[PDB]
Amino acid sequence: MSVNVNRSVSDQFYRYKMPRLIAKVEGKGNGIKTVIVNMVDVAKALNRPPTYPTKYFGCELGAQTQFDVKNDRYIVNGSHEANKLQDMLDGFIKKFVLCPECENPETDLHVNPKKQTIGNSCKACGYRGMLDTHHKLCTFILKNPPE
Amino acid sequence: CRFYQHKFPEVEDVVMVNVRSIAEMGAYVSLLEYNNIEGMILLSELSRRRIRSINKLIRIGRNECVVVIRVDKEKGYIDLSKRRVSPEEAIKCEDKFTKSKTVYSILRHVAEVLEYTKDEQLESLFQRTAWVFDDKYKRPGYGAYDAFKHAVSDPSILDSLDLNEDEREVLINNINRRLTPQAVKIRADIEVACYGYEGIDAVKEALRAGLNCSTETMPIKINLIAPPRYVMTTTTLERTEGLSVLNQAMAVIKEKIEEKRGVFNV
Amino acid sequence: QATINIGTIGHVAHGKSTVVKAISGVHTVRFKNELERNITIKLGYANAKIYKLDDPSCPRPECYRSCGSSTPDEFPTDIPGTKGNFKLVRHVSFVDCPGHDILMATMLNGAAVMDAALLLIAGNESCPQPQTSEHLAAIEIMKLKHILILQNKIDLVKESQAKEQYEQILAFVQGTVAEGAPIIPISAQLKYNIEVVCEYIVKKIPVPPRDFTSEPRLIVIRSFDVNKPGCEVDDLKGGVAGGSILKGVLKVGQEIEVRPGIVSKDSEGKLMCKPIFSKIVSLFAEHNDLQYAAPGGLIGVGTKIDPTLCRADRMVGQVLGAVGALPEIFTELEISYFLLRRLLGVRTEGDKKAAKVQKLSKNEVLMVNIGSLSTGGRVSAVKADLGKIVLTNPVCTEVGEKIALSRRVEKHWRLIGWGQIR
RNA sequence: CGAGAUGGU
RNA sequence: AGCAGAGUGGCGCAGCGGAAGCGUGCUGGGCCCAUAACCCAGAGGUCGAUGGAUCGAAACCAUCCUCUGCUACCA
Repeated sequence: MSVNVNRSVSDQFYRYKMPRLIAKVEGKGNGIKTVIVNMVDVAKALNRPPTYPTKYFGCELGAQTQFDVKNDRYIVNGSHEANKLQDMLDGFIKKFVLCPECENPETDLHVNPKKQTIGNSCKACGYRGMLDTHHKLCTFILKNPPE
Repeated sequence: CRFYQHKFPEVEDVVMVNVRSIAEMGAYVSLLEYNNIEGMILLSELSRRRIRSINKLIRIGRNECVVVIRVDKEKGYIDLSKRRVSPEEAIKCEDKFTKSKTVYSILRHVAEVLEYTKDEQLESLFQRTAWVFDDKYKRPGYGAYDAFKHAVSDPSILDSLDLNEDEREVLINNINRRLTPQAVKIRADIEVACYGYEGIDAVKEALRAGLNCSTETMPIKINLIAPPRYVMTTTTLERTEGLSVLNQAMAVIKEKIEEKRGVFNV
Repeated sequence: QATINIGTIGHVAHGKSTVVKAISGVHTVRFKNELERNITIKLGYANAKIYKLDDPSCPRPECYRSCGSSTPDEFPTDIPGTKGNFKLVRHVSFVDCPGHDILMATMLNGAAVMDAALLLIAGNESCPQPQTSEHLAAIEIMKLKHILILQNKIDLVKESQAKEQYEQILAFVQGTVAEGAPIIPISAQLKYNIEVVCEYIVKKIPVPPRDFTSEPRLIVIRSFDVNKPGCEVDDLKGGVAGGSILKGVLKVGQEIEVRPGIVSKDSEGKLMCKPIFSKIVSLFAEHNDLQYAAPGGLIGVGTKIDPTLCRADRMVGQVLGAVGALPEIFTELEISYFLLRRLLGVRTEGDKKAAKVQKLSKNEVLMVNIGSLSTGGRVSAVKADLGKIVLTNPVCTEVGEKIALSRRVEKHWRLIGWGQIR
């Protein structure tokens, strides 16, 4: 299987396409993990560091997240099988990088970590601005600027 | 058998060992560079901080690096420690052990001559040649492995003493079967692309002028990553000596086209 | 060598591989460690023969059946004759012209090295297809009237939509070219009717005049094959130029030159640029080596140059001749010009900025083409019909009769018109 | 002064 | 074509010239009233062809084979 990057658009010819995201449920009750297997390839296909899309699930779900250089596992704590992610797999696009003028997420970020500001720019119609101040992930991005 | 000059280890230096059992006060161990003699590591000497399980610091049959903290010569008692050992000293211990295991693998096989009835022949073959080849160098830090490497390039080392033909050939083979890939260790990188409209005639000097006064038979080896990235091998010399030929070759490669109306970055 | 050379010309999404194989037996390609797309996007070639039996048909190299291989489920077949002995009509080879307007300079060069055009048509976009003017108006301005049309990808298209295509084209050409080019239909999947293309390249196309004894002229476009293996890493074969001889007999060991050549290093500008010249080392055509050559045919010419010039097509659109030849070399240009009556390149159901071209200004860089070359042109002085410019690389011609002009009217240059030297 | 969360019948 | 990896003993990461190598996954047992954390033990075994030193060859060294990786070309 393969998919469009976002399912709010039903078009077969939509500009954005990527591999599936698949995960393992591991352990037993009071200590369950969900580990995301494709995360480095999905982060490469979306042109972002793999910390940002992993951190967004913990911000929405109300859950802990882990990262590890010794084992390369990316983890969201608790059981999040099937619909518990797959109803909202669009979200890292749908709550950040859709343009309000047109539904075309051909979109870039630049971080000014010395001055508490994240700049945003979409190629599709020239839409520019910043990320939202009520939204969760802004406090993580300013402490973790892009490569 | 023993691998070294002396009957017992000296205090405050590192030995290679193998673990045999674990008890209430410590682990019991056999030293490998000596003839399997007994010593022990106390449980207080394993770590600077709290131990979650002992089985993941030590288990039976694994090889290990430790210092000798005390010795009594008369009773044959040796105390060992692991809290002391830095990772550079563990690498140094593996080099001493590898240089010793290779020499011993020669002498143990060379001993399979005459009657070979007892370990007396092993101790007699260890004495004289192999012992006088490194007793002189204990302080500089060499072993008989270096004397064997000298005996490979010139057998006059062996001719200086009473000798056997296995002791000549097995000694040489346990270096040469590993040393014979004396492979290429320098190549040049050149950015040249040629202006010359006579090139198919003229560049056949730049391909061949790289060293003076050779035989007419002397080869060189030439390579290419892509057409604007020219590469050459410096007469198969090692990286300890070929640095002059490297600097000369790249100068000659540019000279034999700048002589011929070309111009390039120096 | 050859008697005539034919340019296969078209637009995006029309295909290439099946029809270029059908007319020649040769797959047009460029080597890359990557998948083959719908088009060969940049100028290429396909070597060929044209032959018959005693009765009109185009056989395979085994003469008894026309049996196909382009579709997995069927074996479309006919008998040209009972294993009859084949007869060659004439020696021919194909110029595989660019598949996209992005390469329009290289397309005008491809249209100049051909003696005649094949123009290719397909059902994949709406009826009034615009390249039917864009190529043929320039081809008439470079005086090459010899044209044919070939309807390729129509395997699932009805006869009324195939009509509506050629009829809206027949209405559209009224301001840009004469209608007098024959149309041949085929199948792209089944190889149906393809031997009528072979018959029409005998029926429509003449052999053109050239001088066999006047001073040598050659056009070059291609870096021909030189390969990595060798016991000497530099200059084992020397660089080979792919081109077509315009004028004069040619021979091995002759000194030949390229007119625009190169700008000399340590020059402060356009001064000290010079031709480049050498003895011809070898010749290639029709899968044979040669010692001698003639005007009017595609050929490979061997030279002493570094193969680092040949690992890519650096040699696109160059004019060559005998060492020390007369024809004037231009590094700056005096121009007079005229612009197209519509903006052109693509079309749909109604107007998309198709109005007349806005006038030129001095604060801009043109792409400008002469003979079978190309260069970038920067303005010294201009008016809406006339100007004076300086060139980022030199160019040459035997007479200043024509130029073709392209402007940065959007992100990449489009053709906007033509002109002459003053 | 090592680490010591949680609760269908 | 330049340089590098792989060729399971258990998914997956590929140690070092000693017959699993360690962090991890799977399966079972202990501890607790019980679940997680923690602790311990298991898994039928020449790892592509042809030569050579060895107590020994996936892992010391030649010569062939094939696909990837980065460069980037016999096509």
